[PDB]
Amino acid sequence: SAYGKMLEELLGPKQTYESVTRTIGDIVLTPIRKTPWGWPVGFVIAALGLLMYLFSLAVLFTVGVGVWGINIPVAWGFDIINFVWWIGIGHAGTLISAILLLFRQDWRTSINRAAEAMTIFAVACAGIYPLVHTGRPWLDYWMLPYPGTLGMWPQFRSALEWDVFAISTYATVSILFWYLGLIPDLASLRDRATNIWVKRFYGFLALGWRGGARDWNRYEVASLILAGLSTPLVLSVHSIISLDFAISQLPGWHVTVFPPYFVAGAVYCGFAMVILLLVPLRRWYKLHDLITIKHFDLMGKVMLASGLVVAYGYFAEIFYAWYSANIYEYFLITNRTMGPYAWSYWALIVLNVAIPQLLWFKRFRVSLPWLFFISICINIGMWFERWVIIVLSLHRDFLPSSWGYYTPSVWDISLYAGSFGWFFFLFFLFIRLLPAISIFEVRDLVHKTETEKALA
Amino acid sequence: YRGTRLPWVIFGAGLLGASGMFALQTWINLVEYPLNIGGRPLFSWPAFIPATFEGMVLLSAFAA
Amino acid sequence: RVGNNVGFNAYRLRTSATPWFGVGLEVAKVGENYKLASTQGHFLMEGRKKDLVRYGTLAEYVEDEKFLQVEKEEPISLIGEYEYN
Repeated sequence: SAYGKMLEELLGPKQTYESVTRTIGDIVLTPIRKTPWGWPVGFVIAALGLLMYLFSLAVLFTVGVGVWGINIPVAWGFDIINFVWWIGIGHAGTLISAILLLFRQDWRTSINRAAEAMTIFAVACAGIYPLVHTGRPWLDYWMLPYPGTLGMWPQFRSALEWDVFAISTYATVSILFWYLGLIPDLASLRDRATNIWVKRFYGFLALGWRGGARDWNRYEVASLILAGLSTPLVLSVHSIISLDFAISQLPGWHVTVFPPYFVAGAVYCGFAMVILLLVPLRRWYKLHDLITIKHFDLMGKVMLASGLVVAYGYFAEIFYAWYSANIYEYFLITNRTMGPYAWSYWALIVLNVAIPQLLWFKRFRVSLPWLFFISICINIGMWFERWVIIVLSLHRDFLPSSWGYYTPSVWDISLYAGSFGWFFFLFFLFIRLLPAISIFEVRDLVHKTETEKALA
Repeated sequence: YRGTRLPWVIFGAGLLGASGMFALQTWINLVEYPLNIGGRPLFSWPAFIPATFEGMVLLSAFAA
Repeated sequence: RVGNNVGFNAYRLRTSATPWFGVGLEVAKVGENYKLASTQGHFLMEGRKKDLVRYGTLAEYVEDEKFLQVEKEEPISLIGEYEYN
């Protein structure tokens, strides 16, 4: 069958419902003092990143927001380049979780929990940055519409107030669509426990689920609606993290194709992180029969299909910067190609629209040592896109007497390099305590391969 | 089971988040504390839509 | 605590016979990459004339009064306007 030969590319060898539940219920329920190595040495490397995170924040609150190196021309720096980068990472974690669930696609099934959880920890690492880039961070509750004894409310015309409304909707429905997905899954880890103090842990995280058609029908009509509510959300969230440049009148910022080209770069940099995280989750956790290489052949095609929309984005915003007869957008082209930060835009054309244009060929998509180098050049490269958008439009602007430079200090590096600690502190807590693959959905994928072989 | 009435609970709370956040920023900018901020009009019907949409997604998923 | 060791003392070069200018100087560069905290960024009008300092002469002003003005059409604003009375 033409449909059966699609579903057999996702699993591979002989697999039943128990052999699928066993190989995901052995990543979890393998007890401590029996837990395999790699996870101890990574959870204490992430602790040194978290103690670089919590020290750079304890510095930041005490001495101030001006240990970063942000100038007065360029007053948004690594606090915002890494914030749009981290928000950009978790967005393709919900293209995998929500947008592909609209398309009834079955190759999103095993990539689900390693993208639902990867969204959340790229938002908990992100969402600290709108709370700590403010100079007075103890008043970020003033960006909330609450009644007080002041008659003051937030503005609701600024696109940083909508960043409050986008992320505090994005952070809460990421942890409500990943926890709803874990309601029928932690009921399976509960029944495979045979240890009552880890059975009560997964017997209370899963609320008491039982299966049941009156609960399974209510689950998926609350899942695809949630997958239909998280799909205009993430096309809006990283559009709302895109409006807080495009609302501003700056020459490199006030372009109107920022809302679809940022979210294209979010499902470009984000698929690069799912590829950068799942290639070391097959070689280290033996998931060669669930994360089979057709999942990377399709994650590479969607990363390619998203990397052309930002290849379109770099050429449109360099066309309409010339097509506008402004001297300020004529200068924008001659400040990304020339000028002091021309190396950033040429390490952007190389790392985004030259090196991952090998994604057309299957030779650099099925080969994981080539898909890893391509995706590692997107995380470095899409950081440089958000550097070119933010810094190169800020550090040289309308008036020549306000031209700055923004060379970052150590506390801009230590907060960003410390932010990967808080990602992998929680990711390695997710791998150990929770399943990395949604067991009940891949049980349906095993059931879907059997029900199409029985149609012969 | 004949389906569930649950999607109408999601829509009933989505129409309460869309019309509840659009009427929140309108009551703020017109009735409660109207501010000449940027020369922009009091009933800015743009710039209320990216904040009444995320309140529509939020209260729908809180009912989902 | 403000003026201690901020620059070089130029009074160690006055000679009381040439106290303002003299021609016997030797430069002889002995350093590289001083701090020099400047506060302008670019001292060069980058074609942003008509927006920073519209400069003319009096020879062309006595023939045309509004020669540095641009008699342009009224701009369009979608935000309306407010009444300052």
